[PDB]
Amino acid sequence: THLLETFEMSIDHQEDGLVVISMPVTDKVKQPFGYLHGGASIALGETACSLGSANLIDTTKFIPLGLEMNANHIHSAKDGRVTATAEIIHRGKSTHVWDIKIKNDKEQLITVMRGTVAIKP
Amino acid sequence: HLLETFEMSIDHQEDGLVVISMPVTDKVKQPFGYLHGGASIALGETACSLGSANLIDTTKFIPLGLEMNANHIHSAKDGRVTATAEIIHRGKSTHVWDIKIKNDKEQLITVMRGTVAIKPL
Amino acid sequence: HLLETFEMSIDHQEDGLVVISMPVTDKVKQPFGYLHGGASIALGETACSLGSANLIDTTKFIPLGLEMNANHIHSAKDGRVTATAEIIHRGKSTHVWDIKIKNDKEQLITVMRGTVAIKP
Amino acid sequence: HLLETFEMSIDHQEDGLVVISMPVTDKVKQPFGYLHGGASIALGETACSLGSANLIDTTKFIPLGLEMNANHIHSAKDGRVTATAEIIHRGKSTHVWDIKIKNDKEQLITVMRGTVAIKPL
Ligand SMILES: CC(C)(COP(=O)(O)OP(=O)(O)OC[C@H]1O[C@@H](n2cnc3c(N)ncnc32)[C@H](O)[C@@H]1OP(=O)(O)O)[C@@H](O)C(=O)NCCC(=O)NCCS
Ligand SMILES: CC(C)(COP(=O)(O)OP(=O)(O)OC[C@H]1O[C@@H](n2cnc3c(N)ncnc32)[C@H](O)[C@@H]1OP(=O)(O)O)[C@@H](O)C(=O)NCCC(=O)NCCS
Repeated sequence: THLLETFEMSIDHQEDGLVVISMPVTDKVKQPFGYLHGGASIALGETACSLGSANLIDTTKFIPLGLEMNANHIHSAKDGRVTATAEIIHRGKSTHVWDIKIKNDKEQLITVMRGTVAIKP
Repeated sequence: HLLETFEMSIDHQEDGLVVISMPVTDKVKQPFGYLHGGASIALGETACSLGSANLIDTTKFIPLGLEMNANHIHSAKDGRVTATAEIIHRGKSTHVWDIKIKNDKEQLITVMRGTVAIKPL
Repeated sequence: HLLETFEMSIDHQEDGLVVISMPVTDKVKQPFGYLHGGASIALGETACSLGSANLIDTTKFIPLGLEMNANHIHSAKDGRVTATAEIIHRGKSTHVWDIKIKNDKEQLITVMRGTVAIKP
Repeated sequence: HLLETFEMSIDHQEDGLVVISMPVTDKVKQPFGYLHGGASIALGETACSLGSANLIDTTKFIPLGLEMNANHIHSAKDGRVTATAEIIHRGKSTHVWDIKIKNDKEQLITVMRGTVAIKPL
């Protein structure tokens, strides 16, 4: 579990094609200046869509591998919690594509992301 | 401080080139688990943020990650990963960075491009 | 001018929203040939720049595509494709746009995110 | 046929490397107008797609652009632009390509990364 544990992530909701994961903005995940590290936000996103893809496939026959991730950083986070909402865009045979939005307490967009997950035999 | 959480070590910095490594330990692994893709990307974003900070007057400007993208190529299970960030474009208001992240065996783990905004303090 | 090359038609505009279409013809196809991924991406970037123009004083500023990314989801063989660009963020120096490109059969062809720099 | 529409010329090919140029004309400009960002990207996607095609049996497989990203660095108002695609990773089911697009003055216009899926015909 341990990066999920390291960042103290909590899965707030899962259903087919939708994953919501939150985490506290603490000093251990901040940049030095310091705001929430952009990379920590991206890691939260990649966690959410990887979990979503795993939930959509037969994990005894297939494995979901993060293939491509991209992200725009929009607003900063200094404290409280941030929440990633991952919604599936495309559930293909060999790839899943996910839209992920990461917000702070004040409902501001911190990071917007798209992730492509490879579905491998 | 994420730099400290992931035990990142700056191996080399010069104008337009930053090399930062970190050990693949449980704290940065996915549950299964290999090195978490998000941790790899965070290492990358740290490297180019540091590079950009090194190119500007940090008493007047702040380097903020604007856009990040990444392809995950191979997995890392142990040893170290090393991010090498080389500047592609040093603009007035934006920097663009190429980042390659390799494991011990010189395998490409993640390749990234990062866009860093240079904003007034 | 490429707008003309691809026969783009603005179907709807309002602040922070653009809907723009184009026909899928041979001139924008791959050899095999499907709708070229690059043509779809060009429709998207067009949507972005137009949208940003509608949001700024174009007598003082110019919207320049800064970063673009895209996932190609389905192929398009014929008919028309329609890009809906909705703004995510209206900043001083950048605008971020979400773009969805669908075909006639209401299939998702391409999804994009665009970052447009606002320059003097 | 887009290649013809854009008047593209294949200047050099070898395994894992493609160079394709095209003129900067009114057919591919923005209204303002410089070279359309979409046109540059289209050139890039053409180059890596050709690169992947040159590495496979195209009577059995087809190279399909899966994910494309690009940073636009400088504008082009005239002359020719040249895209150089070098392969980063040759996997069984995906290829990842680095693409640099330059003008006559040897300036970087667009930098791109392309992920190409290899699908059975
Ligand atoms: C998405 C894609 C990359 C493959 O990944 P995938 O999602 O796991 O493959 P899937 O089988 O699940 O996707 C099915 C759809 O993708 C497309 N597709 C799948 N295999 C294809 C092939 N061998 N040839 C052409 N198109 C194909 C079809 O549009 C298909 O729609 P359908 O399900 O109604 O038949 C690829 O199929 C695709 O859509 N490419 C977009 C077109 C494009 O970029 N053209 C320019 C080439 S540079
Ligand atoms: C969006 C951004 C790239 C600049 O583009 P911009 O749209 O032209 O700038 P804007 O002022 O119009 O954007 C406003 C928001 O961006 C953020 N921002 C803008 N300038 C900033 C600065 N100098 N320092 C910190 N955050 C800033 C703020 O959250 C701001 O929110 P607000 O309007 O409610 O005050 C950048 O400001 C940003 O938000 N980066 C995200 C944080 C990040 O990546 N941190 C990790 C650094 S490696």
